[PDB]
Amino acid sequence: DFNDKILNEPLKHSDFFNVKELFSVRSLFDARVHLGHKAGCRHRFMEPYIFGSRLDHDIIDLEQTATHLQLALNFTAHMAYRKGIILFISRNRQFSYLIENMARDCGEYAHTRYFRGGMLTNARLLFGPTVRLPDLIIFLHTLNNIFEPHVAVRDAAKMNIPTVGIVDTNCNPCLITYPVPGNDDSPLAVHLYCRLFQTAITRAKEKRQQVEALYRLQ
Amino acid sequence: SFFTKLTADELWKGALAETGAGAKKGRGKRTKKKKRKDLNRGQIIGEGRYGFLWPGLNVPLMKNGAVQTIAQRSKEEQEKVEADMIQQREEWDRKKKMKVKRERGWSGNSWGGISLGPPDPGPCGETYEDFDTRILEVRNVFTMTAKEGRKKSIRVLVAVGNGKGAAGFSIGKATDRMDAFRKAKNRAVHHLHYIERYEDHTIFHDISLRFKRTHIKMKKQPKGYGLRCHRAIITICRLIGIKDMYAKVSGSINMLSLTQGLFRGLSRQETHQQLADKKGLHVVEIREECGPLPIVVASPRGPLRKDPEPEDEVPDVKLDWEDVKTAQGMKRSVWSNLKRAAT
Amino acid sequence: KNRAARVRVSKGDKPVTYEEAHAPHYIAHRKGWLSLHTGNLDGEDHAAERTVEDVFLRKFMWGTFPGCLADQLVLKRRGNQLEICAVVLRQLSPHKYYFLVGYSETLLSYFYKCPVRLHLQTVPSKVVYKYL
Amino acid sequence: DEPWKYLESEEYQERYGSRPVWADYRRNHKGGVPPQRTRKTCIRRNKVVGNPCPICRDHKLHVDFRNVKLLEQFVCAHTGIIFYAPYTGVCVKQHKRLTQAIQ
RNA sequence: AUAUACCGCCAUCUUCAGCAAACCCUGAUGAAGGCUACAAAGUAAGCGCAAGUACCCACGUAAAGACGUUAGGUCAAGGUGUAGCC
Ligand SMILES: [Mg+2]
Ligand SMILES: [Mg+2]
Ligand SMILES: [Mg+2]
Ligand SMILES: [Mg+2]
Ligand SMILES: [Mg+2]
Ligand SMILES: [Mg+2]
Ligand SMILES: [Zn+2]
Ligand SMILES: [Zn+2]
Repeated sequence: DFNDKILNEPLKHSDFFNVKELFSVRSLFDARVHLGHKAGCRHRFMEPYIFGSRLDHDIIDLEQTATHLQLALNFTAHMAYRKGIILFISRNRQFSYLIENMARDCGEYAHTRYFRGGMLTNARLLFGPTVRLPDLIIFLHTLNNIFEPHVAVRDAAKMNIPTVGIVDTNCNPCLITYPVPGNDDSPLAVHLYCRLFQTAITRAKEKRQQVEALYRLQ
Repeated sequence: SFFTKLTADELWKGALAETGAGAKKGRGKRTKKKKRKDLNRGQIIGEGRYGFLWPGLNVPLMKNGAVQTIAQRSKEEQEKVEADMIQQREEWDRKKKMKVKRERGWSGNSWGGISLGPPDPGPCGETYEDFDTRILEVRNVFTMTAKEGRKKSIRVLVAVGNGKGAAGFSIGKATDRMDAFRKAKNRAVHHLHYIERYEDHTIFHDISLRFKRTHIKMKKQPKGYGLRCHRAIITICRLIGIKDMYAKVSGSINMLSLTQGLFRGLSRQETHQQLADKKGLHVVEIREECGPLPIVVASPRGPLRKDPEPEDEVPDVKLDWEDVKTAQGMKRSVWSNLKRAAT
Repeated sequence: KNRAARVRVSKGDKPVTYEEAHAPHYIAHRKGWLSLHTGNLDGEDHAAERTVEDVFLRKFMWGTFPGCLADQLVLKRRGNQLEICAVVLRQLSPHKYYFLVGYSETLLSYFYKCPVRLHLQTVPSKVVYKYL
Repeated sequence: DEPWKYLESEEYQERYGSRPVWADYRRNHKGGVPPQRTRKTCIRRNKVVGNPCPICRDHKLHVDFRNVKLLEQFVCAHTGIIFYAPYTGVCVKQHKRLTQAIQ
């Protein structure tokens, strides 16, 4: 029962892994996360996340941005502390190298290449009878190159897999569980997201290890 | 001659003629079918017309610690053994050809009220004993091709349920009937809809909806009312776990659209606790068996609202002239209230 | 489309043996001859007798070890002495096997006025080459 | 046995279980809705007819006023109104006898 | 007598390259469909093609040439289902 005790202890505490210290609206505005596509590229479900429009362009609400980002980071860190498998997706070729490298650095895995049909739904037939499909998915780019929702959000919502995607003005945050409005296209924003996620998951991991070592001592 | 004779498998093939034009094209034949038989399994190799007693194969080699010797089976016991073998073959043929009794569902030669048993166990290990299956509809779909012409494909629709508020429908297509059944069964056990219910035997409130030109109006009813609905609806309700309600289908009739709309409605119905948390008032039920007594159903989990709902006078509400007629009593129809079977 | 000593393709639930899966144009290329004699070579004779007798022997052995064999026979005639090789299943008893072995051996010897011997290899279940 | 100990007996439990008796019976009839009037009786001149009702096929059962836990299963525990013969599947003669017994 | 019961044996498109058990997905869970590589749902057992083998080579020629169509031919190579002479 002590295992369940340890699993439940972080729950009652809010910001228990201290994720809020990482991000600040200063940093977001510096990295140009507040940007958005034109009104022609605007999306209905993204309306409420738009702070306003200026010069046929869109601007994101940074309070909501920071709220959703705090929630996403807390969720990712809780799942890493629970050893829940994580998987990154970014179909954008502009950052595949960086994403794969940071995935290696974290220990968590990624898939930026072409997504094959029924990779997760028929994963048992593809890989083997027993395979632990990932417990958490994240998206640095929700839409594909030709700009329609990647198959991963759909199949994840199907198989009850949680999703954390950064949504630009073109993206549809309906299926996403923890959508973070932001700038999918800017390299500063990409690097910021990668640094935040790697720091958070590494903190969760090391906290798990030190706590379990303390309990082994006790 | 002995050389002209030949073995059994090709002989049975040529005698039965499963191939050829008969089987191809789906023409078949007029209900004549020779059933395969195996003669080698029946009689043991030892016996023949002249019954030499064989210590090697027919009789045990040793008796009383003494080697045996070849002997003759006289004609009396020879005829005895022959009659025994005749009786044994007759019993085998009887046991082979008998009745087949699949429980009568909606009607004979119909795959409606039949259950296929629980779904198959999963690869990782998932016991689905709780689930019961039913076949709602099956049809012979035909699509044409250049060389073979018409290509038949069995299409089937199935439903599965616990009896505990969780159920799901599915569709399967295959050239083989059993294969389509299996595919749809697996698809259903994978695709599940959950729906809440008021007191384990009813929906929360009346649901009227349309779906692909198929209108459905399902009406809540109290205990001991029975299930007076479409037969598919009765099967689905039996799967789900609700024991009594009413329903009327209007417009088109197509069981798959009917089922999809039914599940949409039973999923979109609102619970009383959720409704209380939404509105901010206490629910109050009044019965006919119980006198003027307010039975609290559910209260808002959040803070109660200070003001009550204003009485809605002459409300703008759309309803059905059919229900108006049934309430006013001027309606006449022999087909409305019948003494039908149990549910 | 030719039909000759080849099995029709099914959905994939037909166990088939090596030779029964292979076609009759793989005889010398990816198979061996079940019988071995010299009547087929040039200059010799009695080949018709060899063929008729080996067919008779195959039928007789199939019917005197019925339900236990799971493959075709192998015939090996070295000069005078004749040798047979079979593959069988362990269904019946060794008593049965040895008794019918001696029986058929004596029958062949007295019929052909020739020294005859036979060997048989047991298998738990028929060896399958492929699922057709 | 004329008394009701056949019900307490275990053969009743295994032959039926906890469900009622009528739940097992089913009627063979014309298409769609069945007729509104059941058969007159299941036995005639000590001759049984095909597909008889359960109380008539189980000759050990006895329609009696005193077998309360027996005959309570037709009338609904939720509603005092008896089920009708087209509902419970039994023939009209035994249904009338059961009405007299329950009254 | 029945090739319009068949096996066995073959012509045919074939001087083709498709046929596909078993899964997933789209179409509101309809018959049906599943292609974009600087990639958008297809994955694939197996058969066949192909490859390899034969003749003088790695080319060429043979051989092979699946699923199906012509109720294609063949109860007269042989046997056999049904119906007949017995
Ligand atoms: Mg009938
Ligand atoms: Mg040819
Ligand atoms: Mg023909
Ligand atoms: Mg050729
Ligand atoms: Mg080739
Ligand atoms: Mg013809
Ligand atoms: Zn963008
Ligand atoms: Zn009766």
